[PDB]
Amino acid sequence: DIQMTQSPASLSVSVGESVTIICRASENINSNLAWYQQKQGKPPQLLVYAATNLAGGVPSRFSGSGSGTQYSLKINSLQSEDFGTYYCQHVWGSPWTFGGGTKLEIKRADAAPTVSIFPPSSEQLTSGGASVVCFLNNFYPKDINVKWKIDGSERQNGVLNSWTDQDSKDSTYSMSSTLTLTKDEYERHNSYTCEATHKTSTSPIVKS
Amino acid sequence: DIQMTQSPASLSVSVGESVTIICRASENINSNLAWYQQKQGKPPQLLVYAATNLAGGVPSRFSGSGSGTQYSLKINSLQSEDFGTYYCQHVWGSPWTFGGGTKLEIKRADAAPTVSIFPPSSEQLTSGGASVVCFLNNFYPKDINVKWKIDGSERQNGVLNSWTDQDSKDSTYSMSSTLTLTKDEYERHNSYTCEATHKTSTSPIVKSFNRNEC
Amino acid sequence: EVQLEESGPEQKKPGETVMMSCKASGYTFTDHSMHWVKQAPGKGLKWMGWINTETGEPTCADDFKGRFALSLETSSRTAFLQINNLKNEDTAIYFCIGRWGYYVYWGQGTTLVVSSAKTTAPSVYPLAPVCGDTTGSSVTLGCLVKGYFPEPVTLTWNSGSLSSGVHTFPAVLQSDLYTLSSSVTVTSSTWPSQSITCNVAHPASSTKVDKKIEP
Amino acid sequence: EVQLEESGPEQKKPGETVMMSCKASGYTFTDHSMHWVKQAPGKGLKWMGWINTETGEPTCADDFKGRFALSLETSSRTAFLQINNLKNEDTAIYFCIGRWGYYVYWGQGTTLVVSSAKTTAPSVYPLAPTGSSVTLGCLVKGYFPEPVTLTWNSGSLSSGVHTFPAVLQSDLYTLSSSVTVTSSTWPSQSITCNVAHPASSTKVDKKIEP
Amino acid sequence: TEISKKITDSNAVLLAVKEVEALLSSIDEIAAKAIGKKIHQNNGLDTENNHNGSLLAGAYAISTLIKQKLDGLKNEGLKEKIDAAKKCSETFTNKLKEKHTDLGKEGVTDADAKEAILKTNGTKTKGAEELGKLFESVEVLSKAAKEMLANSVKELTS
Amino acid sequence: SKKITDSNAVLLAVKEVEALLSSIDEIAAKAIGKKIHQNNGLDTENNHNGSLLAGAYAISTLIKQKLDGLKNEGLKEKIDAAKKCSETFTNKLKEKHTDLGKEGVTDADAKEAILKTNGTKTKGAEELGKLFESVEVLSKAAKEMLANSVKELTS
Repeated sequence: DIQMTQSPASLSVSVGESVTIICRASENINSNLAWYQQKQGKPPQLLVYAATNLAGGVPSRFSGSGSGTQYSLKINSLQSEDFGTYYCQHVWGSPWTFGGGTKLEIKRADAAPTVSIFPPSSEQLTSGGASVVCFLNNFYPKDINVKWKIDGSERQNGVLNSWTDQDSKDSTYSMSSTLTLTKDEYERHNSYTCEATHKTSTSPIVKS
Repeated sequence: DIQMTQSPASLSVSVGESVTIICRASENINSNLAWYQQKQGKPPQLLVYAATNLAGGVPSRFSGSGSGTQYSLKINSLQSEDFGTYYCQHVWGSPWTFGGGTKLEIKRADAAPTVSIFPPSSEQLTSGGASVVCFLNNFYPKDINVKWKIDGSERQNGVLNSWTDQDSKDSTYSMSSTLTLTKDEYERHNSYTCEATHKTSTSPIVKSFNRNEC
Repeated sequence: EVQLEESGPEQKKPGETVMMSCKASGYTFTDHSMHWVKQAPGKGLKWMGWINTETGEPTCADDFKGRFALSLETSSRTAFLQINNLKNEDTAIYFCIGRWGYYVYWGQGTTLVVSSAKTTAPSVYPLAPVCGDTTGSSVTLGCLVKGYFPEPVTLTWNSGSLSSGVHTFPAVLQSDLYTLSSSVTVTSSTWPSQSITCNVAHPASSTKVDKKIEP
Repeated sequence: EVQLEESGPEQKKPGETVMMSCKASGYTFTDHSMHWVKQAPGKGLKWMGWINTETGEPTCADDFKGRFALSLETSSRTAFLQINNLKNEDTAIYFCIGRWGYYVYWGQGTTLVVSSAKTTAPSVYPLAPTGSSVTLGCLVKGYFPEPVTLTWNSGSLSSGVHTFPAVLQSDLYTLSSSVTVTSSTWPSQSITCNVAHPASSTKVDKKIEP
Repeated sequence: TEISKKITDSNAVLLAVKEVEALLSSIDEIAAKAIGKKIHQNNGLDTENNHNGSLLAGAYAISTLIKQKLDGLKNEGLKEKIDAAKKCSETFTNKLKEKHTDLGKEGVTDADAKEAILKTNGTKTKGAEELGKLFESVEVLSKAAKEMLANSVKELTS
Repeated sequence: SKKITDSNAVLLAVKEVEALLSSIDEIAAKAIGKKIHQNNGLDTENNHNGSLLAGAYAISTLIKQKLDGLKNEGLKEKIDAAKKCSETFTNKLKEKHTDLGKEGVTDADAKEAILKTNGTKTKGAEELGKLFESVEVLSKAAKEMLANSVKELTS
């Protein structure tokens, strides 16, 4: 059937600038296309329908245009709340196939992560385990890479990382890295560190 | 059903002036109305359809207007080619009923009739009959009255008269009055007269021939 | 655009039956109907009925059935109006109409005359000007066609070459016979100097007559 | 406008069957259609199929009708999506959509988690600790299923917060949250961790101290 | 043959209703795709803001015809639901007439035309509200005319 | 007893296209050079038919959508004739964009584009009339497909 293609794949535009996303179908779809915005963990929200009509509760700074095979969603200026992945959808007959999505982020001044490290809790190692948590809060760009050095040596085999979404107000990110381990191995080693490399500095940020 | 009433019954309007006829339907007909012009002895000619659109070849001096139950046709500057009877028609579903019509005459200055009398043709005299015909040409207004005297005394039956419609060029009328009679009867009386009276003149025009004269 | 062509003129007598036809060509009628219209002499246009050009189902006004019958041949796009036990009041021009979009297509009409008359050729008599005063430099001349049925006769002057100055008067019926006259005006510049003739044709009686008009 | 309300979340393990519903109300769908959408974690929105709302005739994409059955009931205007022989790849949030005019109506979505895990309470651990502001934390680990409610002082302290999305492995979720506050407040004023896992009927309020 | 004609009667009602449904679908199309638009050489339709007068004249004219078709629709079984649609129709057309100050000019703004004939617009103060009820009242009629037909073709296999 | 209903589908789909076409007739014959009047419904407003022309184009694109979705081997040659007629019509309006692609489209220009009964048909009306008859040809053939099979009841 008809296949939908979006571009660009990802996009970082700062607040105030204007943006344009592209959707192109493989045939003429006679303006039977909708646009959505979707934030992490929330349902998609209809922005535009029939190519050029604003949906309920959509600000006047969003606009839709296009005809035939190519269509475009445009945000004039940009506000801290308009991050997310945008989708187009062909709405006629069947199938109503979606585009691949365009991840748009707000570009911002680069920020160093305020890093915090926490020992395994007292309640935890009465249960028999141990976990040290390293919090990396309010940074930009997103791509940060954490590892952990132990008594001189460092460790990588069994670790869990969770990242936040872009903050709606200051456009920063935060990442929790927690290393869980059998108290067999933790009790041997007195002090521990957490290692993170980010473009804000050539030397990695370190907390012990 | 939805009846269509037209107004007025007739008009007499000079060239260059304006004309408006009214068609009123008994219910709302949604501008499904046509207008026709019909000249004497010819099929009606479609002027306007769907209330406002001119038909093929119709000049821009025609227009249609109205909505709901009241509609009108207008001629903003009337040309002498526009005499006739005008009809509206409801055109949707069934029936497609017509208005009663509106007779439009073109008003014009008065013109005296040029009167001509003709003797019975010789071949018609061999027939058994005899004809003295009176031609009344290019007179306005239409209203005309004609008599026929025979050596002084009148004649009122055996007379047969016909007018033309309004001339498409100068808006005058014409009339023929014919007298096809037994031949023996034509072969008794001397002078024959065919003299009409018109608003143009007091007294009648008098045109007449004589049998054995010339 | 849609063209409608109808039967030839018809002359019947009271009691007989007549059938007329109307053939449509060009686009389809958007509402798939053909309507019939009657115009009696001196009366306006009156709507008679319509027939469905898909089903052949007729529908008529209450003024027109128990007598009038309407059919249609779909293969040829030809409507048919048949009237039985004809009466004098059936004398009229019968039109056949239909629409494409909101535009109404018409013509040309069929003329029906119900009458005790029969086909009779016309006699033609040249009406010469009276000798004596050539009053005015303009001479008017006449032609009289008399005693014919049915209409029409066609009259011209010098085979149609003389057209200006002509007044052909509408034929009037009397005792089952029509009478018609025509007048031609022309200035004594011309008559009797050159050749003017009255041409009349009556195809119903296969009559062709030319009669020159001399002093 | 048109409303569509779907079932609650579902937890199943591989092999069994789930049936989700979606009940429409308000205006009539213009083309008499209700469509289903699959959103797997990390993948985009994917059209699954549609059902005719007048006749109940199911129509699925070529990837979605070996184990998938679409059905409809008319009195209640509810569409039903059934998946049998559930696989891990079936883990997704499913949406049910339709249109009036050219406007599309959505939501609310139904999450399906296919996993061998059973309901397990969490073990909540306080994270104790330069600069006139210190950061603290909460470690919620080893629970199933989602969700877990985490607050700081009954939600009365909400500035400086970063709660992080839960992640699954070994069939149990792990979640963390961090608070930051000026050194004038702590350890001088009462803070606390409030975690709530209703599935295991667990309400735990825990206070981080030095 | 007692039903042979009643199946034919039921289907005539359906065809008349589906015609009304299609003309309403054309109002939907121009409201969603022609408002604020002009014909373009290559793109088909391009942006041209705030001259929707002639377009809304067209919407009114299509709605005149819908009202005309519904008035011609007559069936004893579905009388109540025909007249329900009819009154929705007359309510829609009367609403457009009422807002002639904003709709009866060549320069009808885009925002105001959407409030008149875009039934999905956020605001519906100038006709869009009544238009939506018209759509629903016709689909109540269509859903029922179909059941009338279905009840007759049913009578051949039981 | 379902090929009988299978060809019902194509008849109903053609009837829909026929109804959409009837709406272009309506606005052409009654909306060109008109505005909404409170008492009269429609009154005079000349030479601003661009938006009404855009609606006519949008209805025509929808028609072309419907006809492209018509698939049946029986009427396929007549469907393809209808398809081509539609595409030729739509392409004509875009060709005349200089006269119809503007707010202030004159009444004369508009009638020459979508009023198939206008004396001059230079800007689309000619192709529209052929579009109508193309669908009419298809409607008759669709009405023969069910009628010949519905004859099975008494034959």
